[PDB]
Amino acid sequence: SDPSSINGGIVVAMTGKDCVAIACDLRLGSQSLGVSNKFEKIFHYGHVFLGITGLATDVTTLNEMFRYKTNLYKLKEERAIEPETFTQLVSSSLYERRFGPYFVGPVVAGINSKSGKPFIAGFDLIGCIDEAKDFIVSGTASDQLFGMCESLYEPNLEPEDLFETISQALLNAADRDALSGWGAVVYIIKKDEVVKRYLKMRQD
Amino acid sequence: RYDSRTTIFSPEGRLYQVEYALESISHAGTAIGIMASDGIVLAAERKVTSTLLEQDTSTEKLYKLNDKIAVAVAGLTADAEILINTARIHAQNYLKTYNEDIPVEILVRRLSDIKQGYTQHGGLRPFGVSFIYAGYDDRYGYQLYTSNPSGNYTGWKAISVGANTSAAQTLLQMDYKDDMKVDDAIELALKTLSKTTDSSALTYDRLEFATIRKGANDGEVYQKIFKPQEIKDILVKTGIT
Amino acid sequence: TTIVGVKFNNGVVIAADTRSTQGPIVADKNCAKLHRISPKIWCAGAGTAADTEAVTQLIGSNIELHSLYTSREPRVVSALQMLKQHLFKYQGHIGAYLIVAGVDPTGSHLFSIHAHGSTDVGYYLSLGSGSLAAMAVLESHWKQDLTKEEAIKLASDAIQAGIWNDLGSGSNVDVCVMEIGKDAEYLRNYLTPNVREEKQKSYKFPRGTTAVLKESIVNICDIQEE
Amino acid sequence: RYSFSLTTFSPSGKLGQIDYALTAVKQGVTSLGIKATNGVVIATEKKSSSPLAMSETLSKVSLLTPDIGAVYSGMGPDYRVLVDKSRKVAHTSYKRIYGEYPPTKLLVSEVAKIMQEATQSGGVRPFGVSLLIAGHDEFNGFSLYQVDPSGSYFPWKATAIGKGSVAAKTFLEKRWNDELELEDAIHIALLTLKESVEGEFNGDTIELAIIGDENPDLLGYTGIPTDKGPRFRKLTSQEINDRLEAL
Amino acid sequence: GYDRALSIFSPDGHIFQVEYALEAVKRGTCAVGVKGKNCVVLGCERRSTLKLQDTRITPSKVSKIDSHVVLSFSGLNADSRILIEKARVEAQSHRLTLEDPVTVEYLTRYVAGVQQRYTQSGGVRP
Amino acid sequence: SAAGYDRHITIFSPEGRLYQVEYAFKATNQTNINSLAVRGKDCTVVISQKKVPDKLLDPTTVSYIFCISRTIGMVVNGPIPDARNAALRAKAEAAEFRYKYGYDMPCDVLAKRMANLSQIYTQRAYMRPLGVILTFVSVDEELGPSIYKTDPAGYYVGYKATATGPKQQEITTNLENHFKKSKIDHINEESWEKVVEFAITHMIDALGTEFSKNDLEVGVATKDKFFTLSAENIEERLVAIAEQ
Amino acid sequence: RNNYDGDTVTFSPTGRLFQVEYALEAIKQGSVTVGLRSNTHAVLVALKRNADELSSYQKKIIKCDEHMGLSLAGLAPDARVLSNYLRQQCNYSSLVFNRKLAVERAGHLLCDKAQKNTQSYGGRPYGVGLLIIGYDKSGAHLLEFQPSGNVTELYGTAIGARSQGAKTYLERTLDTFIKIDGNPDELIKAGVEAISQSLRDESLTVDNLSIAIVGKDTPFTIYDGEAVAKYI
Amino acid sequence: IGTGYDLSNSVFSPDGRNFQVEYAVKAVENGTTSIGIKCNDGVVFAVEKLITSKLLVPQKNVKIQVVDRHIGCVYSGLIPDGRHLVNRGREEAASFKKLYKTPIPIPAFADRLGQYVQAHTLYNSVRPFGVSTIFGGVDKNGAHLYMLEPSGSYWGYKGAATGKGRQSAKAELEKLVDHHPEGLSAREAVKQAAKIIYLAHEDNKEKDFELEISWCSLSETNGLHKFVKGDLLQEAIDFAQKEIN
Amino acid sequence: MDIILGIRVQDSVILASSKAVTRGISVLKDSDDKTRQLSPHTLMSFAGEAGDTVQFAEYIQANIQLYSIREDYELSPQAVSSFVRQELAKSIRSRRPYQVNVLIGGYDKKKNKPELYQIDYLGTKVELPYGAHGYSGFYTFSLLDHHYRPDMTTEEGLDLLKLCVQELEKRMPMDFKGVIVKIVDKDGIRQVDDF
Repeated sequence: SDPSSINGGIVVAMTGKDCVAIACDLRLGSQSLGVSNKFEKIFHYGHVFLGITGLATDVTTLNEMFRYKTNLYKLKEERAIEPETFTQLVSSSLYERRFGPYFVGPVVAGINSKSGKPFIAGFDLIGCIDEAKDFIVSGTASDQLFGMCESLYEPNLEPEDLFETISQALLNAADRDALSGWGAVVYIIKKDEVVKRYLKMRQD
Repeated sequence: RYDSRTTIFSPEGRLYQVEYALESISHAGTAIGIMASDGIVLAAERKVTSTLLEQDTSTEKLYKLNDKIAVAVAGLTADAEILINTARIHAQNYLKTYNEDIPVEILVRRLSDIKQGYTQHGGLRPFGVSFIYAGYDDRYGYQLYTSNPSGNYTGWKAISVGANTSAAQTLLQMDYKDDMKVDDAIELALKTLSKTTDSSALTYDRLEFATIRKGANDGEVYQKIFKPQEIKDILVKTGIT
Repeated sequence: TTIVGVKFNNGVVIAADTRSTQGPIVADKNCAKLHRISPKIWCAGAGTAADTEAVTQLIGSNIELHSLYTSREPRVVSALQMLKQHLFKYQGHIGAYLIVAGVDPTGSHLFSIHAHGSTDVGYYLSLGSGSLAAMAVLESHWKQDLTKEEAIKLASDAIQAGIWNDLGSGSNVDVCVMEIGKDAEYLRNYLTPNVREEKQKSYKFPRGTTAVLKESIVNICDIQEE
Repeated sequence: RYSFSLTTFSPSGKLGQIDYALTAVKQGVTSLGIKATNGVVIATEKKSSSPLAMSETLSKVSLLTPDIGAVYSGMGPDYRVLVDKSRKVAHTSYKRIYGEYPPTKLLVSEVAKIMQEATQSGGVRPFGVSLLIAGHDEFNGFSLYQVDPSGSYFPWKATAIGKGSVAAKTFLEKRWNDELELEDAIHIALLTLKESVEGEFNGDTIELAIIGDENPDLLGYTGIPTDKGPRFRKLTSQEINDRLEAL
Repeated sequence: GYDRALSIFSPDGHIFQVEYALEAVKRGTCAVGVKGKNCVVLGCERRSTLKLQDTRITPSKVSKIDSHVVLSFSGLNADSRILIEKARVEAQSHRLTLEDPVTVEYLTRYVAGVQQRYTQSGGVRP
Repeated sequence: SAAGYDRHITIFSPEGRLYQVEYAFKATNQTNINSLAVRGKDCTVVISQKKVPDKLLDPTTVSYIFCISRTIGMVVNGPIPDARNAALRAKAEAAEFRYKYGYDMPCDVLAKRMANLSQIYTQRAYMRPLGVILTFVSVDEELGPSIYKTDPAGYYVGYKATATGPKQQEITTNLENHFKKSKIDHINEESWEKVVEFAITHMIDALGTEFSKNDLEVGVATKDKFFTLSAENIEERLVAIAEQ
Repeated sequence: RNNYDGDTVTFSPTGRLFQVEYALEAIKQGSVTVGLRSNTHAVLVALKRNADELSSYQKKIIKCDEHMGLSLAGLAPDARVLSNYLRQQCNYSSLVFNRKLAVERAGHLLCDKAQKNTQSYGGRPYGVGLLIIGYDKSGAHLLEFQPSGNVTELYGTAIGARSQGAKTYLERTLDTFIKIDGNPDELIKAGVEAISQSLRDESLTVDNLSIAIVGKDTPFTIYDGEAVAKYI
Repeated sequence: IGTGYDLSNSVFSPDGRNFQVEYAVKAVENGTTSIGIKCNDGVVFAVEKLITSKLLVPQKNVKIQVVDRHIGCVYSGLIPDGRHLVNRGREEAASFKKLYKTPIPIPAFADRLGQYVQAHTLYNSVRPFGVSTIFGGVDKNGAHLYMLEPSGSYWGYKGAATGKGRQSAKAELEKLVDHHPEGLSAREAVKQAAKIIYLAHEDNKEKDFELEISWCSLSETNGLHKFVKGDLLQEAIDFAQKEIN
Repeated sequence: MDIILGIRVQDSVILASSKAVTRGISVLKDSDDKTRQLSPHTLMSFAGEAGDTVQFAEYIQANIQLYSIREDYELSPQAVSSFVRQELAKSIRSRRPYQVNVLIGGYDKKKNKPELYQIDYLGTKVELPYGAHGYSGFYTFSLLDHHYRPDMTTEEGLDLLKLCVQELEKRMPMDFKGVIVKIVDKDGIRQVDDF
């Protein structure tokens, strides 16, 4: 189909009271052949965390690319980039190729340093800020994740409970998709601790 | 005469334009890099002060290049601006491509070539800025270099650029000890800036300072620009104030 | 989506739904579709969403810029031509469909502009997927002479109507009322026809219902040599 | 031969063009800025040079962004091109990379960078002016800065430039205090600038603007709490008068 | 004049900028080359000024162009850098094109070609 | 003095300003014409001497007032070569403006674009600066009566009334005297015709010369129209003065 | 003064440029040629000069096209350029317009070619004088091209060193060679006389004479060596 | 005048002149007399084409050149520089013809020429033009005659002159206005054009000249430009010969 | 068509490539080489489209060796595989579509361990200790991992590659006409004759 649908991978982020959660699968697929089960998809540049779903080649190159812009940012300003400001950077990079765009769907997660508000945003092929403070999903199982997350979600969650909510959301949805699953990983960003917790789970 | 173009040589078989640019660096203040096996101290002087000069909220003779290489600045700041920006861009261009931080040696080399090109080609001015580079890359540990205005580089274990070079150098090599310590190097720097600079008190707000240390974790380097009030505490310890 | 644009004697009202839909999955329930060009020229985005959101920002940089260069307020006509010539070059490969609405010292103005560059000037215009849906309330209750009070009512009944029949738009109705000589009042989440139905159960889980392979600490902050 | 291109240097260093460029600055009128702990006041004067010439068509105080204003001291015409460019780059280089109006330090550098290119070329004169750029952002606070003809910039607590530079500089040193409010700064600003011309002072001949608190009034729109009004504010002719009555 | 540019042939058929380039060489370090029958020794004077100079991280005056061709140089070190980089890039290119390693003759004729080109123009000195 | 720097515009003298650019202020009194423009109250008038040096010339070609666009006039003081060239850009720029920004182009903005262009010419040594002083006239879309003088440096400032030429000082003192004693910046005659008569009176007084009708060229910007008057249209105003 | 002769973008106070007059002088420094014509034939007769007597001359006639061709006088580097362009215009006319290009219009494009380098900095006015002969629809023509670009339709002219003596031979006999028609040999006889008066310290050889002829039914042909020994 | 300011056509003297631009008018003086006579229903161009010796081919050398087919130009000054300007004039006309589907108006033609000349006094690597062009014709706005100076400056003229004999020319031209306030209809202006070149030649009484008269006449060529040739020309010669003696 | 196989042991990378080149419906020559060495401790086995294999492999060979000479010290496997991904990433958005998939199996000297990467024709590098591409990976991703243990010796892993050859011969309908095996360790790269 779409090159984005072929390679696969899911990214889902969530909000709570002074916390955000962002999780991914570890699957790399090239068509039905599973390549890798242990390649992550979420990266981070500073304390702002980025996911990228879609075609693999653009997922690694766009990891490299946004790293590249944020490290210039950091040096210039003499401070780490904020999520709020990183959400615009993300749209700008995507819009720069309209008619040969990168096949990806970025998800931004963080919590601001200037206000401490929790922050999340969604993107698309050619990109725009798609604002919520509920949850953002992307990927091949994005349609499963969109309903599945909404039932489970409640607002004003504690960081430890927010983990329970995301974990459940991702695992069952992932399981019932062919091009996702295959191991997972979740980052819970409190404020100044990030705990990184890898989901033990059934293989697909 | 043979200042008239940059692309012409003198009958002596020097180039007056480059020599002249070298004299540009002696109308700006001293910068001292000392390498020690336990760290590099980077030291710089602010050549302009006043009592209304804001200088306590700013760094401007200390610029971080990436996460593991930083420079000290001596010369024209306008000259400095364009090359620092370019260097930052290339060093991190290497990061993207190769997925490793740039080796110290290659990035100086890149930047010294660009300097030679401005003399070699067109009707552009050569740049009268001497940068002391301090980095860490695994292939030679701590690495110190400094660059001439001509467009060439040499390694050092300690070096001084800026004004009153000849005197300053004299003072350093008299008091160097081959193993050294990171703390003893800082102390050596201050001793030297004190004497070359005519600001006898030699206060915190007249000093910029950065130390590069691997003490933060292992295999991981932390570059720490000293902030003004900290610069004031270490002058008490060395006794200057 | 759905846009309705309606003149009144002292101004203009532009309104739009808040539901962001990408395919037949609701992408965001609450997210504006009112984009601001200039402080008194506002617009609503439809069609392809990415193209609308981007192009008001790039075009808007110029409109703001001309305000600063000319030392004059920004005309709405300035915004229209810049769009019309912009979209024209790329021939609808930026698919961007805007109702531009605003006020000026020249009067109150309403335009629509289309992907290929075409202009519509009426006293009510509508655009979007629920263009057809919103139309019928607009035709049967637009009148010549409307006060502020009525016009707010004319837009809100039309966006609400287009919510019900058009399955593409839902959620809240956002209003921006633009009055001559005065600040433009953004009345977002005016009318609520989507009070989130509460759930029978709490789908909250015990603590250690998930099964976790290992733990780890990643740093998000600077290291220290101290 | 040492002084008579941008490309040439001297056996005493530097370029002739930077020394002369500095001279251009001092031919201008006196313009000054005083930084306070909650604001920055920016002031300049206008010399009409005829009663026929209007005072408002001269704009020596210009918003770069609606958080960062500037004045200049030097040649009038050069100012006008550089402000048009400053806006133009303000939007390009850091409002499609940052998507909101630049932090003070960044734009200072971008404006500085144009000056640097105008020194860099051989056959292109450097600017006739040095600016003061005063602005606000959250991260580095209120701030005030000088962009000199070279392509080089300096942050300042207070400074002045132009013709009245030697009298003004010595006043600014004596009279600055550790802590001060904006309101008090307006009065210190006014008193300093009056040194430069006597008996031709008044709030129509004095242009005065600030980067102080936001004004949600002049934001242009309402009902959106996350965004703020402009930090920049131009004081009117009646408002200058009120403040002048109080001295 | 008549030494003010390379585009002045001069009233003696000498290009002064070529002449002054030659005078430039003298300022650099001494270098000597001697062939055997199963070797070449390429030897150079190594400059000293201070014992705070590294030799650890710092270029030698000898640079490997490929793996069987080598280069030593004399003159301004700053100038030479660019010379050496080009000489190297071409030597690797040679195997891109033919799939052979470089010949010794090919290389020297090329490095003189690069300067000759520079000499020919008037905008750039060699 | 002379060295770098009355031979180049990219070479600053030790005064701080470029000498050659200043020579352009001495190159605008080579055609020996004087303009006086004043503002009405819903109109702007501009009047410049018409110099006929020989009878072999057509006398109606001999103008310096121009139609730039619908609502913009311009009078140029200084040499003809630079006049046409300045005027061409200005016409062209006025046209360019609608299509970018919509509506008609006001005076202020025309004057700003010409001022930046003038600065550009001084920035690069690739051209000389312009030898003409431009005084643009309009009646504005909402800001009404305007006179804008843009000098070849690029300095531009608006006016209550303005004068230009080798006898500039003399019409300038006559104006101060008039507006200061009445206390009004404007001229409070609410028809456009009687402002044009006042302009004719003032020029007569300052120069000390009475003028005939082949000796004045008269342009009038009215609100949302611009027209240049022909000699027999000038004649109604001249007989107005001559018998009050 | 003559401090003004170093740029071709600078005029004199006497209303000249110095470089263009100097380019005029450059013609004289070279070889000598005489052109003359009749209504049904056109002829150039040109002196070949050699560096030394082991040296074997310099070809002074360049065949343009089969209805036009030209001779040179002055500097050769200059001539090769001007000729090339002219040939290019004759081949362009023949391909696209199926025409033999008029001598008058062709000469006029050359005048326009000269001004292209005169105006612009760099390049120079060319330092060669060209005499172009041809036969078109309007019969035989002889044009005198100059460095300046002044183009002059003439019955006879001569350029190069000591060429004033050919114009004196041609001036006396002006009406006589116009009346010759149908006899190419006799126009050559007149030309041979002409170029005799131009010489000083020399005598005509079978390899000094190079005689170039175009007319009604005869295409352009350049006689050399053993084809100029009927008219030696 | 002084030293400096001369060398490059972009440098100003103190006086507010530029010596190079001045130097360009001086150059036209040495050139060969040109006149224009405007008329109520035509324009007449005449020029003095000097013949250096009796070797020249008569009537086969012209400085009168055409633009489109309704505009006359004749230049004085340097011949080939003059050609270049007329070349460009053809380019101006041709471009207008494509777009608007009509022959250039004369004020349109004057504007574009006047800019091209001005550009070549604007830069440092250009040279100032060395030619004047008396030019004009008849259009849909009646007859117009212009004279373009080497500076980039032009004005309209009822009767115009430039070249060596221009003092004799202007003097006569002025006379023409006094005797004829009606300005002379086109026929009699051919014959009259002749007499002016014959007078102008009493300052050019060195070598012979060839009288070439062309016209463009509303009444007598149908607004198109054509040369005056044959018996019309002869009549104009005979009148001029008579009245000079 | 064409196989490339990889398995990494505890001190070596064993890369293998098919001997056959089939252009047309005829096997173009039965025994060939089809691996080129980027660096003296980094090996690039390649397979893909016609003659794009060769040009790309020669392109990368020049450029990695260039850096090695300048620094005076060879690149690591992390850097080398990465370079190659950059190149592919340009090439798929370029008018010239390269369609070359490669395996980079090198010895990291500074780390002292083998590293085996799978780099796709699209431009995606992931470190994997059993990878392949084409329809090689369609049979042998399962087979390796079954008999593979974290620890191995070089003798085991070669014999396990022989096991994988056998599977391939039965159920893949393409002939390979044998396979070549070069072993990449710390002691360089050497040819070892195997079927």
